[PDB]
Amino acid sequence: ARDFEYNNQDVNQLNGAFISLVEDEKIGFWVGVGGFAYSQFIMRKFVKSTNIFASVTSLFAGAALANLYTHQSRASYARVAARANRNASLALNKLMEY
Amino acid sequence: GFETVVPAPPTRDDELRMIKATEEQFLQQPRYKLYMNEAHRIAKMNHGDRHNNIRAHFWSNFALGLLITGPIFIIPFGKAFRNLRSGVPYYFRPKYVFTQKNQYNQDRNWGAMKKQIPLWLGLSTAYAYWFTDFSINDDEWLEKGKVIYPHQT
Amino acid sequence: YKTHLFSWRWFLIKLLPSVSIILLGYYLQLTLKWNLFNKQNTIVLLITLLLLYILWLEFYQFYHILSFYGNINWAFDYDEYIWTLELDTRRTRLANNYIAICLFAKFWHFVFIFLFWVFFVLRINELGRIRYPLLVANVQNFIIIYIMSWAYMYPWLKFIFRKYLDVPYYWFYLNGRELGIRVFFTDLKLFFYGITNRLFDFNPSSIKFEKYPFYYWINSSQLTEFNQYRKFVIRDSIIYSLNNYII
Amino acid sequence: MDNNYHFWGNGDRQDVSLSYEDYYSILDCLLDEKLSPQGLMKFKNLHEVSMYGVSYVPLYCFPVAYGISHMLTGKVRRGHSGYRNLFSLMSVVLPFTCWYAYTTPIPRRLYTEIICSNNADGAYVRNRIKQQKPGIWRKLSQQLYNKNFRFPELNQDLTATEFPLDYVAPHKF
Amino acid sequence: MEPFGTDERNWTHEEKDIITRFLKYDKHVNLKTAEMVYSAEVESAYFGKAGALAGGVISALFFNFPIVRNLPIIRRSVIGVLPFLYCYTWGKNTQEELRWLKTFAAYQRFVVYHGQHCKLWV
Amino acid sequence: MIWKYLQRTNRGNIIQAGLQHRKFENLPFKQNFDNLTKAYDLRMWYISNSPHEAKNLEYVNELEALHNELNYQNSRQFLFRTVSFLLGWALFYQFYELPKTYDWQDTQEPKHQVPAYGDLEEGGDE
Amino acid sequence: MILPHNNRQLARQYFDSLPENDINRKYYEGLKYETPKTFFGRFLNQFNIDAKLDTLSKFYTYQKTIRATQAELQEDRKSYLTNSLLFTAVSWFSIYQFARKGAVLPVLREYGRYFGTHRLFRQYLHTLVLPLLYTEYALNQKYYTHMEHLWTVHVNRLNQKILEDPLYTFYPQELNVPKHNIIVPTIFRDTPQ
Amino acid sequence: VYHLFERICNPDNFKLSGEAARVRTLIAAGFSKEEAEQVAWLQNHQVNGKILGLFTGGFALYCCNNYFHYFERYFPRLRYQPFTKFLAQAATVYFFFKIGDYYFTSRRYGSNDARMNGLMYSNTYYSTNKEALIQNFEPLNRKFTEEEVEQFLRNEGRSQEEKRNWIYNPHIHGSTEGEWKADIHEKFDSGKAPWEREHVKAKILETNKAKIDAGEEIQLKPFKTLNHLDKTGLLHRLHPFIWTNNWTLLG
Ligand SMILES: CCCCCCCCCCCCCCCCCC(=O)OC[C@H](COP(=O)([O-])OCC(O)COP(=O)([O-])OC[C@@H](COC(=O)CCCCCCCCCCCCCCCCC)OC(=O)CCCCCCCCCCCCCCCCC)OC(=O)CCCCCCCCCCCCCCCCC
Ligand SMILES: CCCCCCCCCCCCCCCCCC(=O)OC[C@H](COP(=O)([O-])OCC(O)COP(=O)([O-])OC[C@@H](COC(=O)CCCCCCCCCCCCCCCCC)OC(=O)CCCCCCCCCCCCCCCCC)OC(=O)CCCCCCCCCCCCCCCCC
Ligand SMILES: CCCCCCCCCCCCCCCCCC(=O)OC[C@H](COP(=O)([O-])OCC(O)COP(=O)([O-])OC[C@@H](COC(=O)CCCCCCCCCCCCCCCCC)OC(=O)CCCCCCCCCCCCCCCCC)OC(=O)CCCCCCCCCCCCCCCCC
Ligand SMILES: CCCCCCCCCCCCCCCCCC(=O)OC[C@H](COP(=O)([O-])OCC[N+](C)(C)C)OC(=O)CCCCCCCCCCCCCCCCC
Ligand SMILES: CCCCCCCCCCCCCCCCCC(=O)OC[C@H](COP(=O)([O-])OCC[N+](C)(C)C)OC(=O)CCCCCCCCCCCCCCCCC
Ligand SMILES: CCCCCCCCCCCCCCCCCC(=O)OC[C@H](COP(=O)([O-])OCC[N+](C)(C)C)OC(=O)CCCCCCCCCCCCCCCCC
Ligand SMILES: CCCCCCCCCCCCCCCCCC(=O)OC[C@H](COP(=O)([O-])OCC[N+](C)(C)C)OC(=O)CCCCCCCCCCCCCCCCC
Ligand SMILES: COC1=C(OC)C(=O)C(C/C=C(/C)CC/C=C(\C)CC/C=C(\C)CC/C=C(\C)CC/C=C(\C)CC/C=C(\C)CC/C=C(/C)CCC=C(C)C)=C(C)C1=O
Ligand SMILES: CCCCCCCCCCCCCCCCCC(=O)OC[C@H](COP(=O)(O)OCCN)OC(=O)CCCCCCCCCCCCCCCCC
Repeated sequence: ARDFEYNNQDVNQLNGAFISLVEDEKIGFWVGVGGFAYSQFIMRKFVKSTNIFASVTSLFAGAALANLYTHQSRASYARVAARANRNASLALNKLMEY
Repeated sequence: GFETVVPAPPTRDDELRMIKATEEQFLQQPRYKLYMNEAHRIAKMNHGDRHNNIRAHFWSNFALGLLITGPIFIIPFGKAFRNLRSGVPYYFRPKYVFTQKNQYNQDRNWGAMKKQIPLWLGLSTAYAYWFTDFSINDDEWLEKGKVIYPHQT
Repeated sequence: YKTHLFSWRWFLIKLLPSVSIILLGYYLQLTLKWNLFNKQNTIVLLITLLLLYILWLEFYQFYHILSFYGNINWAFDYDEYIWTLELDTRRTRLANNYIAICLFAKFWHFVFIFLFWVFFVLRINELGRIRYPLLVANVQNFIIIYIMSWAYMYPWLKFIFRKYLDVPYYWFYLNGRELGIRVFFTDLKLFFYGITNRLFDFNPSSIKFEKYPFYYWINSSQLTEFNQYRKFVIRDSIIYSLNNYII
Repeated sequence: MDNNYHFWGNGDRQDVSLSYEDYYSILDCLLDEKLSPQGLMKFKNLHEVSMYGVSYVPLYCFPVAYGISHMLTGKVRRGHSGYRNLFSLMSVVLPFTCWYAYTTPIPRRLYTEIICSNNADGAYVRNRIKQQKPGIWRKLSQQLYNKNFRFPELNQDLTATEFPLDYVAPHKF
Repeated sequence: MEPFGTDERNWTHEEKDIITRFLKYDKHVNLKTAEMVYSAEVESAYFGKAGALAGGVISALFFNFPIVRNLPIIRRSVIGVLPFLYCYTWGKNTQEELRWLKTFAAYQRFVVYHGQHCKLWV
Repeated sequence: MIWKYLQRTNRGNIIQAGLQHRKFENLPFKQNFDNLTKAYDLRMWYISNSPHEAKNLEYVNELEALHNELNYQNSRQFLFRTVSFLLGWALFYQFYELPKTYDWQDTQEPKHQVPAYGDLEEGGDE
Repeated sequence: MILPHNNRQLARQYFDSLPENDINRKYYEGLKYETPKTFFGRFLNQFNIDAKLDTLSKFYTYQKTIRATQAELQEDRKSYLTNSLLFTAVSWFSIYQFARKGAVLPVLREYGRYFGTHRLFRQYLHTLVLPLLYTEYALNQKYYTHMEHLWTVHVNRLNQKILEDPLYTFYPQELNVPKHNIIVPTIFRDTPQ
Repeated sequence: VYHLFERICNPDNFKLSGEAARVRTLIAAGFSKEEAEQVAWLQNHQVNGKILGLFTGGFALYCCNNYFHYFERYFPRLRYQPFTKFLAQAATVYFFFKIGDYYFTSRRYGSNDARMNGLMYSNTYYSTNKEALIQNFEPLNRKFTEEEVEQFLRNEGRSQEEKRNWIYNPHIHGSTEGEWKADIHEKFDSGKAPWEREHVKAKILETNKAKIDAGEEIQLKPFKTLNHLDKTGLLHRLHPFIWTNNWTLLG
């Protein structure tokens, strides 16, 4: 049976964005792990603080580093997906309006 | 594609209504906007309005880029003219005119300016083109060239 | 479709000797301040030999161009079973004739500068030393002839600047788009990404079959569809015959 | 990530990348009668972009060639005095930089739309490139397979009942 | 009637031999094209041996040249055979170049005659 | 505090730059292009910014010799680099397989090689 | 390209001639082939390239792609083998001459740890063995993906039970059908219209 | 670093954010442009009370924080327990929050009079919209049938600006010309929804027999939020405020 067909242009753009975003996500996860390790090493060696505070700071530093690395692909995919979802919703509403 | 139903020829009352609509559109046409009476007059005016909106956005972005890139790129870039690559401070190197530059740092300041101003303008226009959106007046399939008559509006 | 585009990969190798000559001339000019006539005879003779080589190449090309206009062919008279030589005129696109005239002018100019160089070398040999006026005059003659050597590359300029001419006026409302500067700033980014991907991302391999003959003469079939040029039926038949002969 | 991702002439990092030389070669083995009006419009837009892009490529390559020519001349910057040698030697250096740039493929939304379209026009262009331009199609198919595009024309098709017509380069399964 | 572009494969020796034999002995070709190929062959056969003979003579002279003669045999023979190698390779290269250029012109004529080029018509 | 970063200019952006001491602290023992050009720049700046006539004229005399020496060094550099570039170009084109499989449609003019109009070109006469 | 009635089904003939218990028989019955995904599996499969090529040649002889692959692989084997032999000969000659003159490259230990073999002998052994291993590895990497794709196509054909000769198959002259060159145009008749 | 610079210096960061964010989010979710606007209005009205209460509590704390210190005369617990003072401040903030929430979200029923409708004296518009939505909202508990899907696909090019000229080709439509014209008029010209056709309803009942046996009612018509939400109140026959409108509703 026939079914709603999405726009090929949007499909291709989303495919490219998704590939880039997956590659980023992976590399950025590794970068975040490395940044957490480095922040923990620095805190335990040069910073006079409690272990809980040092660990929290290291976790936040790693998360921030990963987000900085992966923001470009995440933002690009977010905007492309938002546009595609808006277009699909408008088309489906126009089709099913009664 | 499919064809719509063709209405029967208009009556005199319909003709009068169309004439009144065309008169109203002509009156609404701005005085300072010079567009010739043609089938594409309304399409051209809409295109011009969209282009004016894009122009406004582009010039705002260009002004913002001139404001921002200055302290960030051009001014630090001018720190490279403090000394030559040999380590000696900047001194004038004439080409054919041995201009007298007795004024303090005249040579260094002018040499830095000659490269900073073009760099400033280039970076500002790059910022404008990067952060300005042309979506409003972009037509990939050129479907906005359809003629719109004054009475239809 | 007659665009007349010549390959730059072929043009650069042909252009090499002239730039070599001009660079050697500049080096001789610069070194004349602290060098003697006997030592610089090496550079003078190298320049002379390079100029002779370029003169031979120019003469060969000029001879080919001038001999084009004489159309000589062999016609087989079957009644006498004899081949006979026949001469006829030529018909071709006038652009070819115009560029032939331009190349004739280039050849005459190169002969002139070659005679100039011969005169200069003979005079310096007689005098016993080189002089800046004549040396620099010869160097600038070499530079000018190098500039003129690009005469037959006008098709690229036409190919670039005819698509700008064919663009209609913006307000005639044919397409309502102007993307010059936009395309410039977008192509900056596109080239940046392309270069980064080329030198850091996946690059498809260039390996190919180098031994099997006529391997890449792909005849039409279900895999390649049948949307080829209509008269490629003969090409497909010839490919089939060649494959049969190979096997 | 510029603010004009909608623009057809624009491109993305992971979009299909095609060289200018490859595009001009592909233009040779195509017929307009066999393309739908939408495909013809796509090709016309692509030419509209390429008209400016090709002319701008040497502009992009100019600074690199200028620097290379200066380095070849030496470590002395003599301004107008050295223009003759700079531009006589740069007349061959800049062509090399333009050669590298043109051989470098660049992504483009129009390129990906034309090549990877799942319609009759896409199939026609892919088959024509496969048949009349095997050398270009080999690289194009390698790129598509690496970017997770599946078509019957690809040499890397693992679900095909017919043998490939070209050498299959090594890749990860 | 073959792929065009930088990524394509240059003509192979076997392909050139097959094409020239086809032009020589095929029925679909025209008498003028066949005559062109035959003239190419006959007029190119000379250089292959002319270059070899010139190289032999030059190498015979260079063996007894002022310095080569006094050089030891290991250096003498190697240095004296260089002109022969250069002339022989030049002769073979020019023979092949002339023959292949004229055969390719004949192939172009055949393609135009049979209308096998997608962008050529009257 | 936006003014403290926008309207406040660094002292180096206004006051004349000094001499980069690290550039001369340690130098090679070779009278090479680097040392020659360093001395040339030093003398040139001193001539530009000094009011002492006795030292400038001798500085001019020394600077002429420095210019000659730098010209010699540049000549050597130009020779070496140009020869290397030419040899590399020649070797690249010797070992590079030049594509000899380009389209030859341009060289063919079917309507011109065999005159399509035949005898109608000469006068007509119909 | 070959019409069904013009197809000689040489692949089907070979399949019939094959034995009862065969991997091709199992594939025809419906056994599915999946390329190894682990490093150990790929390393094991690296040595099966020759057998796969031989069986594919036996099945689809006269196939254009298979014939081209065979020719290219044979030429590559010859070229790599001769290059390796030349490299080994040159290295051995150089080592012998320099050892005669008293110069030995300071590579490898002077004496063996277990048998006390001399550095010269071990250098000869390495020069002989290493290039052969490198040649084998290079050829296997070059041809592994191509061989796997060809084998996957063959297995898919067997599973679908398509034993007819594939596309781009050119039989010899004996099996090539003659072309009828006798054509008699129909008698001309004035159109009634 | 180029992307980081872009993020920092994007002009959108300086540009003030608008109210279109909710509409865009709802459109991406699936609501139509009008439905998105109505839902965004409802959500904004619901949250405005809380935002205003928080702002009022903050302003009250800022202006009259000394009241907590003054109260120590009667409640020395504030003086001798700063934690108690902090809890009292939090309680005051929550009190303002709840007052605002009551003002903007509580039913606060009032008369439907044009003289005071929309003045916020009563939360009539919000109350009526919420009641209508909650009462008439019933998710479609079916699966769209093949006929409905085909009609939705066929509705790609339909437009009410100009009626389509339907042409009967026997070789692709079958049946008779009159029957085909009647069916086409029913499907498209009449505007009748696909689920309102008798055979479509029968197929729906046959396919959902299990739900019917379990006792669950099948909703033929999917919920239309724009048919029950109207920020202006015209749908619910709420009289517009006189001084901001130049027309009257009968009621
Ligand atoms: C040197 C020292 C340093 C100081 C100086 C700075 C450096 C030197 C250059 C400065 C002067 C540049 C020219 C004037 C531009 C501004 C004019 C103006 O203010 O009037 C309003 C006028 C109209 O503005 P608008 O209608 O609002 O358009 C903006 C909208 O956003 C819409 O945007 P859009 O993208 O749609 O573009 C709009 C435009 C787009 O139009 C086009 O498409 C034209 C360009 C097409 C592409 C290029 C083709 C030609 C080059 C081919 C190269 C081939 C190479 C060879 C290849 C093969 C061989 C290797 O079309 C129009 O709007 C219609 C008018 C087109 C006029 C174009 C001709 C302008 C020059 C002539 C008049 C002025 C006198 C100039 C004197 C000489 C200056 C050197 O401005 C424009 O021309 C458009 C905006 C241009 C960008 C901003 C420029 C800011 C100024 C600083 C720029 C610094 C340099 C970096 C950028 C490169 C130059 C642009
Ligand atoms: C597929 C087979 C291919 C065969 C190709 C042909 C060449 C290899 C086989 C040749 C055999 C006949 C040679 C002539 C014999 C003449 C008589 C004689 O005196 O011998 C000459 C001479 C020994 O005489 P020598 O005077 O005593 O000299 C001793 C010097 O230390 C030796 O010093 P060196 O100057 O020779 O230098 C040390 C040696 C490097 O030797 C090492 O010590 C490197 C060790 C690397 C270990 C890496 C991790 C291994 C992890 C476990 C793997 C398990 C097996 C996995 C199998 C996977 C599927 C294939 O070479 C180098 O470092 C330079 C070459 C660069 C490395 C390339 C090596 C490629 C080997 C390919 C064949 C491998 C066959 C494995 C068989 C199964 C083994 C279980 O033999 C050789 O030079 C051939 C050595 C072959 C490899 C020996 C490996 C021993 C360590 C095994 C560890 C694992 C098992 C431990 C078991 C413990 C008890 C339960
Ligand atoms: C935020 C949104 C912004 C939107 C955009 C706005 C843009 C700006 C546009 C502004 C345009 C102006 C709008 C003004 C609206 C005013 C309200 C309105 O429309 O009412 C019309 C009002 C309609 O009210 P209604 O008839 O009750 O109908 C029900 C309502 O429709 C609806 O009733 P309901 O269902 O809601 O509730 C039923 C009932 C339920 O409620 C009750 O029962 C409440 C009962 C107590 C009253 C309210 C609390 C009072 C608390 C004590 C006082 C304040 C304490 C704090 C301060 C200290 C004070 C000492 O309420 C009533 O009984 C309503 C009676 C009206 C008075 C109470 C209304 C609240 C007054 C708030 C005053 C403070 C706010 C500022 C001033 C007003 C706004 C400008 O029309 C009249 O009643 C006028 C009829 C006139 C007939 C002709 C008279 C001829 C003259 C005869 C006497 C001559 C005397 C001469 C003396 C000479 C002596 C020498
Ligand atoms: C007297 C005046 C004479 C003027 C004649 C010279 C005009 C030069 C015009 C240059 C235009 C270049 C357009 C290139 C378009 C390429 C399109 C394409 O697909 O790319 C594949 C290109 C062309 O490849 P191809 O030519 O092998 O393509 C094969 C296909 N056919 C057969 C159709 C040609 O790839 C290359 O090989 C790279 C070529 C780059 C050439 C760039 C030259 C730019 C100009 C440099 C001048 C320097 C002078 C010094 C001073 C400079 C400052 C002023
Ligand atoms: C072998 C060792 C013993 C000692 C050898 C001594 C070297 C002898 C060099 C002789 C040089 C002759 C110069 C002829 C100039 C005229 C050329 C001409 O008109 O072209 C005709 C023919 C060309 O005719 P053509 O028309 O077939 O051109 C072919 C064109 N291409 C290359 C595109 C296929 O010349 C040649 O074949 C080559 C000419 C090269 C010219 C180079 C000039 C500068 C360098 C000269 C050599 C310097 C060597 C110094 C010693 C080095 C020792 C290590
Ligand atoms: C078929 C092929 C072509 C056939 C035609 C034959 C063409 C023959 C061309 C010969 C050219 C010879 C040029 C010699 C120049 C000598 C200059 C001189 O006197 O030295 C001044 C001086 C010589 O200086 P000096 O360096 O010798 O010494 C100066 C004195 N000291 C050193 C003490 C300070 O040079 C200069 O001033 C430098 C610039 C020279 C510019 C020369 C321009 C010549 C223009 C010639 C035009 C010819 C037109 C021909 C028309 C067609 C004819 C058919
Ligand atoms: C143990 C020995 C210690 C020795 C001392 C020296 C130690 C040096 C350690 C270096 C660690 C480097 C870690 C890099 C982590 C990158 C994370 C990441 O993805 O970020 C990408 C981002 C950019 O992201 P993006 O989105 O633009 O793109 C990232 C790349 N792609 C596009 C592929 C996704 O880069 C950063 O902003 C990183 C830096 C963050 C801020 C901290 C900077 C600290 C150093 C500042 C020095 C300034 C000196 C003065 C400069 C003056 C200039 C005029
Ligand atoms: C795809 O990516 C993108 C694009 O495409 C590429 C874009 O176009 C754009 C468009 C927008 C843009 C703003 C363009 C961005 C362009 C960029 C970043 C490139 C241009 C960058 C520049 C011009 C900056 C160059 C300047 C510098 C590096 C600063 C140099 C400073 C130096 C050398 C300092 C030297 C000073 C000293 C040593 C101090 C000396 C002091 C002394 C006292 C002297 C010594 C004295 C004594 C006594 C010792 C975007 C946003 C983008 O993301
Ligand atoms: C979450 C669980 C964990 C525990 C936390 C529980 C939180 C409960 C809810 C919020 C409670 C808020 C009150 C907190 C304690 C009291 C804070 C306070 O001191 O506020 C009064 C203070 C008066 O100012 P004062 O410094 O005394 O100046 C006198 C000048 N003569 O004025 C102020 O300093 C202003 C206080 C404002 C309080 C919030 C009001 C709501 C709106 C806030 C808008 C955003 C404010 C951002 C402030 C950023 C500051 C860096």
